[PDB]
Amino acid sequence: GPHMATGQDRVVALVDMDCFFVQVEQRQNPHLRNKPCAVVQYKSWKGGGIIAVSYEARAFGVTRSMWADDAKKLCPDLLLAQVRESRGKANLTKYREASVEVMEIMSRFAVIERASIDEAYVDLTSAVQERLQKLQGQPISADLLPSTYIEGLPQGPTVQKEGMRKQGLFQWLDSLQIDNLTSPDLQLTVGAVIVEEMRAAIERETGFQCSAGISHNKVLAKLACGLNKPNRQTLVSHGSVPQLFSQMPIRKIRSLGGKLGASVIEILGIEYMGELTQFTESQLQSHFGEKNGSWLYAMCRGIEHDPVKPRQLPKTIGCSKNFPGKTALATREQVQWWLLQLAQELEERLTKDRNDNDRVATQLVVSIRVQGDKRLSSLRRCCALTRYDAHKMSHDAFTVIKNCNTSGIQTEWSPPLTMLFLCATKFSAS
DNA sequence: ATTATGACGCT
DNA sequence: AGCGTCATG
Ligand SMILES: [Mn+2]
Ligand SMILES: [Mn+2]
Ligand SMILES: [Mn+2]
Repeated sequence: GPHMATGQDRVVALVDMDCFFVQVEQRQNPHLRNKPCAVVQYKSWKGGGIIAVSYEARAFGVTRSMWADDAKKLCPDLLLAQVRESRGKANLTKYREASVEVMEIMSRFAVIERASIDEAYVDLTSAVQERLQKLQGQPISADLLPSTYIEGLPQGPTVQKEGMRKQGLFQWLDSLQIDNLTSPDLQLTVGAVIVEEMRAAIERETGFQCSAGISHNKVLAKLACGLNKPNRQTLVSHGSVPQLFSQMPIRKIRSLGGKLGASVIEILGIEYMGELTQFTESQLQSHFGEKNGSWLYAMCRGIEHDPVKPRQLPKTIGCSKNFPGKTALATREQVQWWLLQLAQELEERLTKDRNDNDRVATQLVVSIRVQGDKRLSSLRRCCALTRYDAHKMSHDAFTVIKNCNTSGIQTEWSPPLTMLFLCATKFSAS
């Protein structure tokens, strides 16, 4: 009806860098460009663990969370780049700095929400209004959308990928009412024009290619971004949602790839997101809780209200290291030495953060895992963070965790520690 | 031994 | 405050 709100108020984009860590290494080392390549952490155990994979390597079945030795079985010519190691641990500074490069360019076009090291949501609503009032009813040319897919098109009454892309785009642009400055489809289209410009600026000024999704909210923008990777962007209109969701596994929607999504599937006896529409809001709230139920009721209709938060910088700065198998920490000197290594990296990153961003952290969170505990964190404890001093930070973390040592001998540490994590939180403008 | 993080919800 | 969940470069 004329009041059933349709969640079409906003234009939201999700920009995701393609195989980011790989692109950072390929920019630095041209020998790795346009090759099957992957980025690995460490080397000794099974060749190191892969954390990023070029699309050429993905064609061979290489994935993240794969040991490099196994990846080399699938792709013997796979090229590898190793993450920096400093103070005995992986150091991701190069990739954080590259991320800042990209986030600063995105911020020129609109306010962004840093969702991860390599992805940000963009609220384009205002930028779209301004570009519309600049165009003054002039139609949008396909030339303004050279890497855009329109999800769901072409449809109705060439065998090449780009030919299909252009056919769908032409169907979309023909149907456009470029006279209605309040038409949601037109607003999304102008949003996509802007995202083409943003992605062009990112590639020109960093060398990095990215994909993007443009829709009316964050969940649809994220889903859209994944439909045509790499180096492409996808527009998911409100109208495309019924068909898109009719065959979309529930786990593909952000927030539903874990336990909650499995419970939606099992409790309701469904497989696809579109099947959620048959339940009342009260029914969904009865199985999944007030918040999740309302969210699911709206999401399966393409509607979600989560705002793009104005936040370009991480809320937390943390340092973590696992000590698996034999490498678990069994002496107090071991535990203190590694706490100091982590605290030294933390101090360096925190000092750079305070210089760059005019803020200081005030809470230190210390997390540990003990051997035999299946939970990723066995214990989390906070203390005050009043000085950027690695020695103080590490002594405080030790003070806060030392009561976990069940060993009657203070020299020994039982049960051995399989993970240490230091996290600076609660920033204040400084 | 699937590693180093980061965000957020729950109570 | 501490724990759990979800994401995944
Ligand atoms: Mn990415
Ligand atoms: Mn990403
Ligand atoms: Mn990924």
